[PDB]
Amino acid sequence: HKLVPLAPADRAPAVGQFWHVTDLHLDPTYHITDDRTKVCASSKGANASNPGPFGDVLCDSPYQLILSAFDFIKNSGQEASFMIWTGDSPPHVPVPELSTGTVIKVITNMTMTVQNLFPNLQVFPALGNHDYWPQDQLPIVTSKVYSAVADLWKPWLGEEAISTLKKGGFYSQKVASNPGLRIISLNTNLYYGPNIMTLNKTDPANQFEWLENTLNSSLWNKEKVYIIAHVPVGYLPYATDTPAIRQYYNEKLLDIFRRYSSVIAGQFYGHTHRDSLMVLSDKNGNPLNSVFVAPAVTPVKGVLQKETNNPGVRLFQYKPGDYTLLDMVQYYLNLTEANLKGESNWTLEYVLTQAYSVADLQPKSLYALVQQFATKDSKQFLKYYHYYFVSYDSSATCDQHCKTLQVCAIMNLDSMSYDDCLKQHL
Ligand SMILES: *[C@@H]1O[C@H](CO)[C@@H](O[C@@H]2O[C@H](CO)[C@@H](O[C@@H]3O[C@H](CO[C@H]4O[C@H](CO)[C@@H](O)[C@H](O)[C@@H]4O)[C@@H](O)[C@H](O[C@H]4O[C@H](CO)[C@@H](O)[C@H](O)[C@@H]4O)[C@@H]3O)[C@H](O)[C@H]2NC(C)=O)[C@H](O)[C@H]1NC(C)=O
Ligand SMILES: *[C@@H]1O[C@H](CO[C@@H]2O[C@@H](C)[C@@H](O)[C@@H](O)[C@@H]2O)[C@@H](O[C@@H]2O[C@H](CO)[C@@H](O)[C@H](O)[C@H]2NC(C)=O)[C@H](O)[C@H]1NC(C)=O
Ligand SMILES: *[C@@H]1O[C@H](CO[C@@H]2O[C@@H](C)[C@@H](O)[C@@H](O)[C@@H]2O)[C@@H](O[C@@H]2O[C@H](CO)[C@@H](O)[C@H](O)[C@H]2NC(C)=O)[C@H](O)[C@H]1NC(C)=O
Ligand SMILES: *[C@@H]1O[C@H](CO)[C@@H](O[C@@H]2O[C@H](CO)[C@@H](O)[C@H](O)[C@H]2NC(C)=O)[C@H](O)[C@H]1NC(C)=O
Ligand SMILES: Nc1ncnc2c1ncn2[C@@H]1O[C@H](COP(=O)(O)CP(=O)(O)O)[C@@H](O)[C@H]1O
Ligand SMILES: [Zn+2]
Ligand SMILES: [Zn+2]
Repeated sequence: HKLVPLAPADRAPAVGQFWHVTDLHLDPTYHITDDRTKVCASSKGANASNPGPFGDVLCDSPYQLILSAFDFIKNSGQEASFMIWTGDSPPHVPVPELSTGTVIKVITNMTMTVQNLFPNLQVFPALGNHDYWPQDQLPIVTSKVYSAVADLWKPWLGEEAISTLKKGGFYSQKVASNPGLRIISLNTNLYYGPNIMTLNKTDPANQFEWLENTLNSSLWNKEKVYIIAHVPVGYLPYATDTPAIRQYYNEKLLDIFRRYSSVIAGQFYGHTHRDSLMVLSDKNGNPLNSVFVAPAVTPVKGVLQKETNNPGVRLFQYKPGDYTLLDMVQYYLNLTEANLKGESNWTLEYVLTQAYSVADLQPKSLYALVQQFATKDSKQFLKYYHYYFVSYDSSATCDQHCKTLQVCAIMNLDSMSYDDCLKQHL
């Protein structure tokens, strides 16, 4: 007779789950036509290779492809308490074929697609480098795009997040359904090489100072943080000695992350359109923080590229009220199969713990996995390289130089450790 909360059962608490989708790159021009140079503006005059209703490898995403991905999520049977969405909604077309109003129109379409299909789902977006006109020129003060997305994303974000988003394209937000968890959505496009607006700025839009203060508050309030952004930290795995953002910013951002590794329970990025792992470590090789780069929904590649990705979306599992990452489930669309019969079959690609025989996604568990990759003829690395392209090409091979570049980028996010890895393994 005293109104005490009702105790749950002795059952095991169910894991928490969240979706990650990225790099949708809608091409509204997509349409099948005899002259394959007119199928999609994003092929920039090249002949689409073998186009179908769900797209083509030389094209960005038809609306039907993006719809099939979100329909899959909706009907998947997976419970999820939120979704992260790390940017890049307009297609790859020349700057004069876009405008601020066109960019805002595509972002609106994608946002409203999500809000219409998932009316009760909190979504945490980040801006990508194509989410601005002209592309990559994301500014260090308020702008029409920043104001537009602050209005579009208001259903998901509190007043403070809306205020920082409008001013600089970044925010942090407590997760309604997960007390003790905070999402930090960075604008890492401010650090991206092509951005003229941030040349020679030590702290563009004051995001480093803001990030430092946010993480410090999280540390003292005993919160855990998931970092999300479009462009990742670290090195490109397919090129030699090339940081994904400007070296000065990569070093500075990584030092913040190392200092707050006890608070940061995950980092999630897009932009590369590939499935990649990174493990942030200290100078002595001790693992500190796990990093997950998710592949894109668009399958687009340039004519000069041999390989591309299949469309992908992914799901993370985490410990409730604790937020340690337990697993990752990668789903994909076999685009050639879907196009041939005209019906999509989004399906499981792999479960990380099962594919690699690891216990969970903690930095030490993944560090031990990537150490296996480094062994000669590692079957684990061969599997990883197949998944890097989301199973696009089972016959794709990675020679000695290719593999050194991959493994060095997985394990060494800062310049000193990366260059030392090259010294040892080139
Ligand atoms: C996504 O869905 C696609 C479409 O179904 C799958 O791609 C098909 O995969 C099958 C099997 O891997 C392919 O069938 C085999 O093709 C081999 C030829 O390899 C390539 O080279 C020729 C060049 O002429 C291309 O035309 C061809 O499309 C391939 O890209 C043949 O060697 C095989 O024949 C022999 O082996 C098999 C046993 O393995 C026997 O069944 C045969 O009778 C014969 O003895 C076989 O024909 C098929 O070609 C692929 N189609 C396309 C369009 O690429 C993907 O595998 C799937 N993705 C995933 C991850 O599952
Ligand atoms: C885009 O493709 C057209 C058509 O390509 C042809 O059709 C393919 C299915 C295949 O049979 C190719 O070998 C063909 O080229 C290209 O125009 C045709 O190209 C060849 C050589 O010029 C010739 O057979 C046709 O007369 C050409 N013109 C037409 C109208 O068919 C065109 O060059 C391609 N464009 C680009 C940028 O690659
Ligand atoms: C990180 O925060 C600590 C803790 O300070 C408190 O943390 C939050 C609740 C926030 O709301 C702050 O206002 C609080 O004061 C800071 O530690 C303080 O450091 C100064 C020296 O600069 C010292 O005089 C205070 O006594 C310290 N307070 C405590 C409680 O130890 C620290 O400065 C913050 N770090 C950064 C980089 O800003
Ligand atoms: C997002 O864009 C898609 C594609 O442009 C819209 O679906 C199309 O809507 C127009 C009508 O305005 C038709 O011309 C197309 O045939 C529709 N389908 C496709 C596959 O193109 C969709 O309505 C837009 N959604 C929102 C919320 O704006
Ligand atoms: N996987 C890759 N292999 C080779 N070149 C790439 C690869 N990814 C990107 N590039 C190159 O890096 C630059 C950025 O490419 P984008 O397609 O815009 C990535 P996004 O669409 O996420 O912004 C391009 O010049 C592109 O040619
Ligand atoms: Zn992209
Ligand atoms: Zn990008």
